[PDB]
Formats: sequence, structure tokens, C-alpha cells
Amino acid sequence: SSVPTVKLFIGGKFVESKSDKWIDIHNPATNEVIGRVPQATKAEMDAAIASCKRAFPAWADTSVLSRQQVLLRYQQLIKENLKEIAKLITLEQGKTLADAEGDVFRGLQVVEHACSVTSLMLPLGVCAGIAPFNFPAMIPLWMFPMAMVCGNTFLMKPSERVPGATMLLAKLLQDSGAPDGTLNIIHGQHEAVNFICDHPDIKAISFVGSNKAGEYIFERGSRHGKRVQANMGAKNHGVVMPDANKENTLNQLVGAAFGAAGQRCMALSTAVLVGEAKKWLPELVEHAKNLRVNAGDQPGADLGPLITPQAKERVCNLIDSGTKEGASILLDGRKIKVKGYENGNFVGPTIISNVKPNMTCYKEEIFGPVLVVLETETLDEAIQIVNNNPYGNGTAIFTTNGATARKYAHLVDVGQVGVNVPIPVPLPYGKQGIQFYTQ
Amino acid sequence: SSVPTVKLFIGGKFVESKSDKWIDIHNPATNEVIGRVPQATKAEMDAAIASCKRAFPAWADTSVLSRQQVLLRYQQLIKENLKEIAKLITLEQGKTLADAEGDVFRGLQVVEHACSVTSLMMGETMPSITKDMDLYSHRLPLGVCAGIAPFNFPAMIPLWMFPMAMVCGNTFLMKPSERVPGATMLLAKLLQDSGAPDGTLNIIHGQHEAVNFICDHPDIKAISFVGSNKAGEYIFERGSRHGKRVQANMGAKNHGVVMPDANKENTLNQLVGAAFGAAGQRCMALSTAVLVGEAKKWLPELVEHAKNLRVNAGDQPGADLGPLITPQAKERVCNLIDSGTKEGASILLDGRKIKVKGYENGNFVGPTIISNVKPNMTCYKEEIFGPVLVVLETETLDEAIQIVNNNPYGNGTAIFTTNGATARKYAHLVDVGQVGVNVPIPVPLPMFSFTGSRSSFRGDTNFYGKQGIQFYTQLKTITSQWKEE
Amino acid sequence: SSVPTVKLFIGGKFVESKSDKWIDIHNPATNEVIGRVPQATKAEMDAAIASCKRAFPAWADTSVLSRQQVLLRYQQLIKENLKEIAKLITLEQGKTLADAEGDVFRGLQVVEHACSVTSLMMGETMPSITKDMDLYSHRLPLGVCAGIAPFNFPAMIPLWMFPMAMVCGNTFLMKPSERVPGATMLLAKLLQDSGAPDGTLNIIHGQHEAVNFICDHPDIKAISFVGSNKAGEYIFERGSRHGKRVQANMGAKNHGVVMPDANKENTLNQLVGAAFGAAGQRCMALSTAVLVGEAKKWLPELVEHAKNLRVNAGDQPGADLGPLITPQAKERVCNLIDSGTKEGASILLDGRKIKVKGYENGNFVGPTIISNVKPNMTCYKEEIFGPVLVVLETETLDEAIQIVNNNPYGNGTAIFTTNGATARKYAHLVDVGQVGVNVPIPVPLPMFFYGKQGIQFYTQLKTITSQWKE
Amino acid sequence: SSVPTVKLFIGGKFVESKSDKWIDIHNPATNEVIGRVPQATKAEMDAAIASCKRAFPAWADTSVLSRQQVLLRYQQLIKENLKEIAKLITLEQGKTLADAEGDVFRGLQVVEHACSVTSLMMGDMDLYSHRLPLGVCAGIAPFNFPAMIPLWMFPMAMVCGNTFLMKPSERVPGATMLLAKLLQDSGAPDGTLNIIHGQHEAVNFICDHPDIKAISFVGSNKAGEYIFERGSRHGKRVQANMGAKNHGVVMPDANKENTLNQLVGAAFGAAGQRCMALSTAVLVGEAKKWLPELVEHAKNLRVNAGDQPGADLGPLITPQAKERVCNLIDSGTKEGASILLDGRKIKVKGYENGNFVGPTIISNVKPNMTCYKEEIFGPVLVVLETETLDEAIQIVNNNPYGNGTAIFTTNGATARKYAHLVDVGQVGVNVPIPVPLPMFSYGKQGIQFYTQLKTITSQWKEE
Repeated sequence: SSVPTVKLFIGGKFVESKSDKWIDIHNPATNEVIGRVPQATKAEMDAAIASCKRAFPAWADTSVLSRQQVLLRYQQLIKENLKEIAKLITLEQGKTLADAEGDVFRGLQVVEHACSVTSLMLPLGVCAGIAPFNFPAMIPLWMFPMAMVCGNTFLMKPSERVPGATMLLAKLLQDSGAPDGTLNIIHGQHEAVNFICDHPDIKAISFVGSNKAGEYIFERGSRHGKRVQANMGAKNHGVVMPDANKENTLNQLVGAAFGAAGQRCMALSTAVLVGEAKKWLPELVEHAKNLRVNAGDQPGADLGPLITPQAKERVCNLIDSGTKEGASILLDGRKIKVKGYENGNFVGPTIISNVKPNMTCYKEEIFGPVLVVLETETLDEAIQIVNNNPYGNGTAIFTTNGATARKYAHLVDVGQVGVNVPIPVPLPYGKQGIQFYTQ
Repeated sequence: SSVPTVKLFIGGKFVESKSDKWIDIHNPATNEVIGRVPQATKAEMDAAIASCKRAFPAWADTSVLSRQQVLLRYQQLIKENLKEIAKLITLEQGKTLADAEGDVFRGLQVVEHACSVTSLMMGETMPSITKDMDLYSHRLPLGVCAGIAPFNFPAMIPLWMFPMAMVCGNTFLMKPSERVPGATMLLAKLLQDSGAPDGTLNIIHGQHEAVNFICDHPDIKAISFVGSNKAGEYIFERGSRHGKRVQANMGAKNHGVVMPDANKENTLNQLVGAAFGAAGQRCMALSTAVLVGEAKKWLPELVEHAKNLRVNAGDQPGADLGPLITPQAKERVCNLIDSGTKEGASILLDGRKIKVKGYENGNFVGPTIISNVKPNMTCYKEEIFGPVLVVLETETLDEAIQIVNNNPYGNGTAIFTTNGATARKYAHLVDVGQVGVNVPIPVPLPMFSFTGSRSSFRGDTNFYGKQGIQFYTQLKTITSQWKEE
Repeated sequence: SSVPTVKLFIGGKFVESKSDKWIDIHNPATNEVIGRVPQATKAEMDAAIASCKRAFPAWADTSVLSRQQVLLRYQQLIKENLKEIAKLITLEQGKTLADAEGDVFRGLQVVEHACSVTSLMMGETMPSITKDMDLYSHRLPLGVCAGIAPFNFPAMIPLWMFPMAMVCGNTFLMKPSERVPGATMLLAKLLQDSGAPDGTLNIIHGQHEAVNFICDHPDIKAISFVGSNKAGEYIFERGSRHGKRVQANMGAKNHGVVMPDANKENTLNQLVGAAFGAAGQRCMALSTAVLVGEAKKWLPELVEHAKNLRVNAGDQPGADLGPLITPQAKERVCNLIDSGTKEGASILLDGRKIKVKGYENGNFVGPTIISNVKPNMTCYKEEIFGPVLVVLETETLDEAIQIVNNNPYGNGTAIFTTNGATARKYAHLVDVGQVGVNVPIPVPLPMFFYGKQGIQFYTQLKTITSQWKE
Repeated sequence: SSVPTVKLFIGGKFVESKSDKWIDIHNPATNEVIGRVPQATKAEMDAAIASCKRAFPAWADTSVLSRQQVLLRYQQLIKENLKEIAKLITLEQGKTLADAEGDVFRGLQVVEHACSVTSLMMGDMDLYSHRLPLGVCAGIAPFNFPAMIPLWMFPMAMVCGNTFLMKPSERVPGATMLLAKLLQDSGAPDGTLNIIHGQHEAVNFICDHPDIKAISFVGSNKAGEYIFERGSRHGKRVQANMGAKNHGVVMPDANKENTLNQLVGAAFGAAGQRCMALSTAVLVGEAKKWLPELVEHAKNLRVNAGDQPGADLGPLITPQAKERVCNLIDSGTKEGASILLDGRKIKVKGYENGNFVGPTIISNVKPNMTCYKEEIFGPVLVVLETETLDEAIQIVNNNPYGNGTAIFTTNGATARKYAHLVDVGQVGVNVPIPVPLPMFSYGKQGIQFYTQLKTITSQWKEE
């Protein structure tokens, strides 16, 4: 009768959480309760830490070759259960099937890359990864393989509001024949983050979520002696030059901005229509309207709903504030009415114009199906505008001039630059993960 | 009238700064004023930063080959003027001629290794990953860098800090120790004569304000420091909080474990030397040892070997150990020895009574052997920074490992033993990165980076080598798809 | 029965061969026809080349990660189908089950090694060499490649050869042996099952005419071959003529040296296992040995150990050496043994008159040991390619080293001794790259082929200098 | 009275040659004899080979660090005496002082690169990867970059542990002789390097002698193929970067002024006497309209002796080359080639007796015409016309051989398409010379060539 309760993988076995609190998780396409995620109590977290500590020596003594073979078996199991992970992601987040396939494929690629550490290879001890509360980012497949192959135990803190997607990964891991107790999964809220940061045994912490929470976790770990490699997915700015393919550029902008409800980290929400590119706004709005707003499981689901109704309320408030500041809303998704899924948190494609740095929308990470366009007079102005924002991870430029692309790539301080590509390196791990999880 | 004053290095040219406050540099062997250094004001520091910024683009657009050739020319000049720098160091810092020679030689070796950096600076590319899709990976410099060197190593620390930044395309602002800037000025003159373009290297002097400026200024992207723990932690908390990576090899305290299964002779000599070498004025020194088993009974031989070392001026023979750089350091070492004696540590050999002939006015202190030490003594808690050996006799090697782990400043620890199983067990349970076997102090070679560990070492990336390049170079990836329709 | 034919593999379909000329595959244990291999005609080879060329662009533009995934799935299928490949090899080539198992095992190991060429395939770049000027190099596939394998190792050699060309982004046209094509067809079927794009791999069967076509066609970029010296030299010369880059292991001759200061029993066992291993049909066979000092007086123990070898069919147990590849091979081996005997070389052991109960019809030849061999004798100059061991008598290490050097196409040998100075002397004086010490076969892995060198071979560099000033 | 003779180099001593055959070194600026190069006799070459063999073992036994320091001292000496090399080049080959200095700097950079190499030369399954040297090596130099040829071969051939027997350009031996003197002064063991002068007979001898394990050559395709065949016949290592024509594509969107300037500088630079010389160009689309301005820019070049200031291009090495280029231009005109600029009958005031040849430009050339087949190696730029990028790509690919190809354009799509579809080893974008010297078949390839590999494997735990 009652919705199913998730059982945390602690001590090498899935055990029912005895906590009193149970955060109700609702399907974002219809706001129907699908499961409850429990807040890990002090006793459960202590038991998970003890399990990780007891599993650390065995997994460490395990030769690097054995760990690599175990990770290969896990990758094979993922390949077999790929559709299961896709369905889980589509159900929890309402994300389009194709986007779930892409996410699981990227996770598989990251796992296989982690497997290539055969010759590059001591472990630190117990490690933990903190996931964002926005969407079921595939951070487990991104970080857990590195800590594993390096010889460390991992305590993954996934997005409590989407536990099944991660629980299935731990199930497949246990099926991979790995030592029982190496991986532990705990859920909850800021309390669990505080616990993880305070505990001394944990040596490393990972976070890719919001800038505020990322800086908080970084400072807390530094004070409590933890190496944190937080890579928060801050805003992304795209400079659109006139000498570029209009149709392809517009399609890429629409997809990267509203794809998966624009909830992904590298969502290109911000754009810059420099050099008479302003004329492309009508076609952009037309392409946005052409997106089939529908549940991620049904066909024609170019963009899905928001993770939670609170997210929809936040997006509506942000759009209202932007409109109050004099920003013309050329496209309004607040009044979207999806047939058959009205109860869902669906928010149609939203486009904001004449936004400037003074606008709140520019100073706030929307993390939704909203796009903001800016205008400049020269390439140098766009470069300066992009540099002025300290919260930036990746940027893209669309142009057919080699000198323009060179100048943009060089003079721009962003670490990741894209030429004719909306989202370069969509992963934000990597080579530095070895040095991170080792010493 | 005016003792020789060291000048700044602004815009690739030496000039006298506005000296509103002097710092008296005294000869350690005689405590006589041999030089003065001015307090650089905001104006000179701003001018130096502006010169670094203006020189950054030209030096960055310069090919790495020409940079390596400039580094080779600088290394050649060093090799030519090696004895000059050796004498300057022996005069100003107080170490022996041989110590300064070895220092400059290690610096020259590091510079040579840095000269061969072509392959390391080469990026990566993955073309045709997808139809009309390409992936690039370019390494680029961070920008302006800074380096704060201690007084213990007037040459090694700069010859490790500034040449890497130079060859990597970055501009470097060196801040040498106000107590021993002469060697730094000589190295700067040599680098200039090498052929490096003006404006790349700049040098400012100061006591505490220069560090504050270097940390607060935003244009500086990287900072390097070596010295005491307090100053290192201060610089780190300032830099990292201001948005700039920092690497600090703070003051270390190496624990030399002795095993009964050793020859005892070469190891006793090496312990006596490292504990008292260069008056222990080193960022990493073997001023601490742990005796297990027969090592405890071996104390008389250790005391005898310590007595053998004679104290004399660095420029004269028989100078197995030199004087303290400053009289305040001598007073501090004396107070630490007195506290150790009071706290129950039996000092088998008191070095405070030794006096050098003809140089009594200098800060000379003989070899001090402090046995029966335990974690309750202050000599264990506080680093001595002097020719003192802190010996904690332990009945079992487990207690020795526990003590070495408790030490918050265990940058590098070594164990003397001919048995492989003992060294393996020691390295297993000891929480120190640089673990040496049958070696007084395991020092990193020019081929790999520093492998630091406890409070005595912190940073995002190591000083020099592969991780050095990683530190002084970024990694920007481009995903270009030059397709049509 | 109709003796089922060996159908070709062009494009994504195993098209049947319309050739009129056919060769009957005979089982070496009973000389019974078991299959018919076609002689591909001009039209079939042209169609195969067209398929390879059409598949080249898509396979090249595809991410290297996809090719690595395909190779991983192929290696997995091989792991699954190990027994089938082993049985097919034991049936066609006539080797023992253990021999085919080890063959497929080495093939799988090399496939795994090649699967990790991802980092090697990455290029290099130098940013801002001059103002607004950059430099970067792109590693690209050569185009269409071809392979010619010998009658030995019908699975190991292809698994070492074609996967490198595949991962490098090239298309491969594999020409299997005229005698043992079944294993290659099974490997191709397994690869196709791995999800590889159709048309990337093509297989054609035929006699020397096929080699002539492969060497003459211009679209072919690289060719690889392993086998006898004559065929290797011919293929290399023809490729150099038509401009094809050819890498061939022609120095199949191998010499063994045994000093009196060595482990007698172990050295003798290793020599008996290597020389007569798999009927001594492998190219890199230690069919020649130089006995120095007490090795002459040990030679009786070598003969005693060789007598212990049980000549029996591979399918049956206790099979140390199987039948020869063809009856003509047995005739040639017998003729060479008779010539050596006539030349004065004493036949301390004879196997020509061996008769395996129930398999006399086969080409079984027992262990043969020839002594008193001299450089002027034919048994030393001619490659035997069989279970025959030629033994030359020398007095000092210098004599054995000179005998080894006299054979320029002898890039393989080993020395048995206990003194390090003697081993260093042997390694230095001997002009051989692969020099073993107390090992029968010096790393069977041959080279001029694979590894990073294989990537370099199957790839090219394009230095790109671009200065987007304005 | 009698011009000086060119000395040999055997056993660490510049011994005199006893041959009777002597070639007069004519100054290309005035055709005045300034030297006499002899042809090495059989006995002299045998003595040189014997000295190389006797020096091989000692030079090889030394550690990589000793050879590295020797090469560093040699590089320092070169840097000190760069002006002497530049003057010798400008005197013998007639090359401009600026171009000679640039060539010497490029050679010094190559030497340094050879020095920057790491210990790579060295390289129960105990295994080793000792990469021993080959033996006695040799090299043949062309008339394009004679002073730099030895700077390519000596550093690597020596640091790898092999002795070298150089065959410098008989018409430009002074530069190589000065380089060898500097090398000897650097402190290298006597007999490590040897030098002999001669002609095709000498090349035959070198390729035939067995002690020669490896040989390197650059220049015309004919001599390249001949040496390759004759070396492969004797079973010895051979490597040669065959000279070939470079095709400089020019799109209409490219920078007209800059493109024309760079083309006129590269094609006519040093009278086109460079293996990387951009002797051919392809004007795509509206680029055809740039022929008049191209001819104007060519005319703007200042012809003068290499030793005089403002010399943009020098004369030809020998008058035979002048007659050859004149005959080639005549044949092209006869076949219907529409010439726009003719500098054959150029009379440089003060140096009329020299081999000076003014800039020459030719259009309407077709692949079947001799202008497109025969290599000019002179101040001649044949211009082709095309309608689309595909036509230019196909024309460039049809070339039987090519070392470098450049495409001037600002569109990244076109540049990438050209670089990917082209079949040339070196591709340049907005640069007529992709690489100062031919790197395509050294660095890594040179290390792999001048050395071998021995995979000593051993399982010696039982004894």
C-alpha cells in the first residue's frame, strides 16, 4: 500500500533505515509520491563509517589488477543493466529517455577511463562524494570508480530526492563480486553533510553542486582537514557571432539551454548575441516553442519537468523578479499546460531579453528551462563580460573566423572553451583524480 | 657612513628605493654589520608588479626553446660564478664554504633539469573524435608569481622557485630573506647577464609588509614559501583566502630512527653531522633521533662523535658547524636548551659553553646532545633551529613510530637499518611521505617534486618537477567543430 | 558429403565464392578432405577493396573510444568461444588442444594490450610558439591495410595483426592461410558479432595470385606478413616496388647454445620442448642447436629426452607433437633428413618411420636429431620447418657465436650458462636483437609489429602550423 | 696566384688530398674562383673509414653524458663563431647575410634539440632494453642548405654513439669544414668524425662500402631514389627527405596584401634554392585577379649580392643552374605558358658577371606541362587556376611527391577541410613554409633510425 522505502547499503547489506524522518519523493511529471528517502541517523552513519573502515584494509591489499578486473565486471553489468538505469532516471527525474541514455553512456565512459589506471598506480582511507540537490547527476559513476581503483573506500551521499538511481548502482556493484562493505550509501540533508565534514576519518570530499554549498563544504573540510576538489557547475556564457550557421547555432542554443529542463550543470543558460546577432531572437523563440513539452517516458520529450514543485515555484519567482526589473519575457513557460500531466512541475521554455549584469537573473544560477541573452558591441566587450563573472566553468563561441576563435580561447580566463559547440566537456575525476585519491 | 646596501630590481634595472626603515644584516661569525636592506614601499612594489604584467605577454609569446636557452645561459653563468656565490653565502648566512658550494651545486642541477622541459610543456590533441569534431589541450602560464625564500637557503630555494616560473612562461617576483639578500642580488645579476628580457624578473625587499602586499594583491596568481610553520600558515591563510594557489614547505623536524642491526659508525657520524650540519639552520634538519634497543646503549659513542665536531668560522677549516645567523637566534636556542634541561632531559653534551678562538663575538654554539627526551619536554614541542640533537630513547620501535606520528612537523623521517623487514614495518606504520632507509635525511632529487606531509608541508601542488610544471602551467581544452552545414 | 566450402566475408555478408579454382583442405592426421577453400577472383577482390574503402571513412571518423569498446567486446567473445577456436585449430592445423589453447591465449593477451592504445593515439601540441602562431600534430590512419598469415598460428597472428589496424582507424583485408582458414572465419564471425560496422573487415582466400593482387593494388597502404624467408622477401620487394610499406619477419632461423656450466636436465627439457614443440612447424622454431664443451657428452641425454616424446594425434591425450601441415611437408622433411644422412651427419634419432596407431594416414613425423652438422651441409643452410633438430659441434663460445653470425636471417637465439660475463659476451658479439639467457625461445613475440611500434607503423603524423594573426 | 685547396678530415687532422681531380669553386656573385675542392681517392676514403672504425668503440664506450657535454660545447662554439659561418656561407653560396644567419640559427636549434634528448638512448622475467649504436654512418649534402646539413646529422649520429663520414657539397665545403673545426675544438675524440669530398663516384663508393651502416641524403628526387636503391641493394639503413614542389593555396577571403607578401618572400627568397621553397601556388576563385599585384610585389624585390645590404635574394649557386632555369622557362613559354615577369636577362649593376636571376612568374600552367613536372629550384613561381577548393586539393594530391603545402584563408572550415583531405606530410595555414626544414620522412625518428634495440631477456634465478 504505502510507497516503498529505500534500504541503505551499510555493512555490506541493504538494511531498512530506522530514522523517524522520511522525505517524501514525488514524481516530477505528476507530483505522485514514488518513494521515501530517510535521513541517516548518527548511529547509521557511524555504522557506515565502521563498515568503510573494516573494508578499507581488504580492498587495499587487493592488487590493482584485481580492482581493475572488478571495475571491468561492474562496467559489464552496467552495460547489461543500462536500460534499467535509463528507466530509473526517467522515472525519478522525468528526464527524457535519450538524455538518460546519454548520461549512462557518459558514466560508462568515465568508468572505463578509470579502468585505464593499470600502470599509473597509496590510498588515503575513507572518502565521500556529495551530490547536488538539483538533479540526479551521475557523480557516482564519475568519482566512485576512481576512489575504488585507487584503493580507497567510498561513502557516496547522492541526491536524497532520487535514491533509486544510485541504489541500483550499488546493487550492480554487489553483483560484481566486490568485497562486501567497500561502498556505503547514506541519504539525508545538510545534517549529513555537516556530519561528513566534521568526521576526521574521512580524508576527501567531492561536490559539484551550487557555488554557495560548494564553498561551504570546501571551507568546512579545510577546517576539518579534508582535501576538497569541488568543481561547482556555475553559470555558462556563450558568445554568438554573426558569421556562424544560424540554424545549427539556434538548435544548439535551444538544446543546451532547455535540454533536460536546463537542470544540467553545463546548461548554457546565458548567451551573448554580439555583432548584429540580435536578429536571431525570433527564430530562437520559434525553435523554443517547437519543443515537445512532455513527460520523459513518453515520445516527444525534448525537455522534462522540474525536479520538485519547490523548483517550479523558485523558477516562477525568478521569472517574476526578472519581469519586474524591466526584462521582456519573449517566451513565458510559467503558463505551460502539458496535456495529461498538468499536475507535474513542467515549465515551458522561457527566454529573457535585455538582461544585463545588474539584473538579478544574471547574478543567480537559474538551473532551469530559462535562457538569458545579452548584447555587446565588439568581441572584446563580450570577453570582458565573460571574465567579469567569477562563477564560470565552461564557455562556448560560435564563429567561422579562426582569429576570432583564437582570441576568444586565449584572452578568456574560463578553463573550458568551446568553438561551434554549446557544451564542451559536459562531465563537470579525470587525470587529477589519481593524485586526489592518493599521496 | 653607509654599510653596503642592496638595491631592488625594478623593470630589469637595479635602483635605490625609498629607505624609511633599515634592517641591519650582521655577520654571523662576528655579529658585525655587513649590509643593510631597505623597506620597499607601496610605490616600488606597484612598479614591480606593473613591470611583471607588462613583461608577461612578450615572455609568454616567446618560444619555449628560447626560454630554455636563456635558462642554459643562466646556468652557465652560475657555474662560472659558483665560487662567488659560495663566498657570498659563507659570508652573509654563516654556513661553511662546502655547504654553500653544495647548495649552489644542487641549485645548478635543478636549473639544468628545468632547462630540459620541451616534452613536459607539450600539450595533447585528439582529432577526429567525431565527424568534423576535434579536441585540443593547451598548457598556458598562470601569470605573475612570487617567491618568499628563508634565510637558511639563500640559493637553493630561489634556484628552485624562480627558474621554473621563468621557463614556464610566467613572470616571477622574488622576495628573498631580508637577512641574506646578497646572494639573491648576485643570482639576479647573473640571470640578467644571461640575456633574459627586462621586466620578467623583479625583486623587492621587506620584513612583513612585502608578504602582506604579495598576498593581498590580486594580479599575483601563485606564491611559494619555505620557512617557519607560523609564517607558512599565515601566508597560506592569506593567499588561499584571496584566490591564489600557494605552496609552503614549512619548517620540518626530521626524526632519525636508529636500529641495533646497523654498523652504527657511518650512521652515528651521519646523525651527528645532520643534527649539527650548518648549525642546524635548515628548513629540514635531522635535529631529532629515536634510539631503539642497542641504540640506547650506543649513547656514549654518539656523544663522542658529537665532541669531535669542531666549531670555526665558515671561511676557515675545521668549521664542522657554524654560528647562528642572528644573536636573537642564539638566545632562543640557549633558552630552549635550558628549558630542555629543566624539564628532565639529560644533556650529555652542552654546546653553549663552546667558544671559537678569535670570533667570540660571533653566535657560535657547540654540538648539543639531549638524551632521555620525552613528549613532555619543550625541545620536542618546539623546533630548535640550532645545532641541537633531540634524542627520545624508546624501548620498542612501536613507541618510536607513535612518537614520529604524533610529531605535527614530520615532513621527512628516516630509519637506519640493514634489515629490510624492519624498514618496511617502519614505513608502513609511519605517517610520513618522504621515508628514507639508511639515509640521514631523504631529500628530493631534481627529477621529482617535493613529497611533503605533516604541518611542516602544505600546498595544492609541489614546488618543482612534474608537479612543478603542473603548478606553474594551466590546462585549457578546446572542442572545435569546423563543419559546414 | 559435399565438403562444405569456406565462404568469403565481404561487407556485412558471408558471400559465397564463385571462383572456379578450388583447393581441398585435408586433415593432417588422416589426410581426409574436410573443406574446400576458394581462390578469390578479380571481381570478388575488387568488391572487397571497395567495401573496405567505403567503410574506411566512417570507421576513421568514429571516436577511438567506440573502437576500443568494439575490441573489448571482441576479446570477451573470444574468451567465451575459446574452446571452439581451439577445436577448429586442432582440427585444421592438426596441433594439440594445449597448443591451440595457448595460441588463443596469447592472441587474447595481445588484443588486451592493443585495447590500451588510447593514450598512445593522442597527439601533441605546443601553444604560442610565435606571436599568434601555434603548432599541433594529428595522428591519422593510413587507409586500407592487408594481412598475409602463414599456415602456422591461424588465430594468434591475425589477433596480433588486424586489431591494431582497426583501433588505429584503418580497414583491414585479411588474407588467411590456404590450409587453415576456418579459425580466421570464426574470428571474423565473432568480430562481426561484436557490433563492428559492416565492411570494416574483409577476408579473401586464394593462392599466390591473391598475394600478387594485394601487393599490386594501389589503394592498399600497408601490408604485413610472417612466414618463410623467400615469401617474406618477395612480398617486401613487391611492396617496395608498388610503394606498399611492408613489415615481415623473415629471419625465422634460430640457434641454441648450451655451455657446460648450465642446468643439464632443465636445458635439455626446454630444448626438446621447443625444437619438437608442435612438430616444429612454427616459424620461430629452435630447430638448430650448437653444443659446446660437455654439451656433446650430454647429447645422449638430449636424445633420451626426445625419445620420451609421444607422437600422437592432437585430439588424443599424450600428444607432444602432432602431424605435419601437409603430406608434401612430410616428403620434404624426409628428403632433407636423407640428404643430411648422405652428407655424413649421423642420425642419432629417427622419426620418419613413426606409425601412430589409428592415424598412419596422417603426416606424423617423430623427433629427429641430426649431429655432426657443418656450415657447408644443407641441413644447416636450409630451413627444415619440422620436428628435426640439427646439432653442430663446437669447442668454444666464439665458435658458436661465429656460427650464429654466419646466418644473417637468424634474428633469434638464446644462451645457456651461469656466468654473467659469458652472457654479456654472447649478447654483444652475437648480432641478434632478440637474445635469450637460459630460455629456449627468446620471447616468441617477433618484430621487424605491435605495441607502440605497431601504432607508429599503422599511423602517420601531420605537422600543422597555423597562425591566425588577423 | 693559385686559389687555396679544401682540406680533408681523417684521424682528427685536416690532411691534404693527393687526388688529381679538382673542381673550381666559382663565386656565384661574380663567377670568380675562390676555392678548389678535390675528389677523395680510394686510399683516402679507406683511411677515413679505418679511422671511423677505430674511433667507433671508444666513442661508444663513453656515457651519454660525455657526448652530451661535447655536443653542448660544440653548440657554444657555433654560437660564438656564428658570424664566421654566415660570412663563409655568403661568400661560397652567395646567400644573403640575414638568410645565412637565420639558417645557422636554425641549425643551432636543431643541435640543441639533439642535446635536449634524455637518457632514452639507453632505454622472474628480468629484461633489458639496451639500444646500442649502429656503427659507421655517412651523409650526402645538397646545394640548398649545405652549411646546415652537417648540423642535422652530426649531433644525433654522434650522441647516439655512431661515427660519421660526411660528404659535404663540393661546391660549398667551407661551411662544413668550419663546423668540423669547431667540433674538433670542442674536445671530441680524434677520429670520431671524418669528411671526404667527391662526386657521384664518391656516393657510389659510400653506398657500396659495407662498413657504412646508415646513410642520409636530401636533394633532388633522382639522386634520392638512386641512393635509396643502391643502399637497399647492399642491405644497409637509408633515409632521405626527397625534395619536392610545395603548393601554396590562396583563397579570396585571405589577407591579400599579407598573402602576396609572404608568397613573394618564400618563393623568390634566396632564388628559390630551398628544398622547402614554395615554387608553386594555386589561386582559387577570385584570387586569379591578384596576378598583377603579385607581379608588382615580385618586382618590388631588391636583387643584390648576398654581402651587400638590402639584398632580398641572392644569385644562383652556379651558371649551369642559370642556364637550366632559362631553358625550363623557354620550354614553358614554347608549350604555351603565359609568362608575366621575366628576370632571366637581369644585369645587376656591379655584379653582371654573376648568376643573378630576377623574379619570374608563370600562369596558365597545367599539370601535363613540363613546368609542373620538372623541379625548377629557381626564382620561378608557377601559378595555377581553379574554381573550387576540391580542384586545388586534387591538383595538390596528384603531385607525385610533396614535403609541404600551405593554404592562405581565414575560414576555419576551409582550412580544416584542406588539412584533412590533403595527403601532404606537412600542412601550413597562413604560412608558406609549414616547417623551416623537412620533418616528414628528425628527432624521435632520427633516434629510432641511428640506433637499434636488443631485448635481453633472462630468467636466471636458479643459477
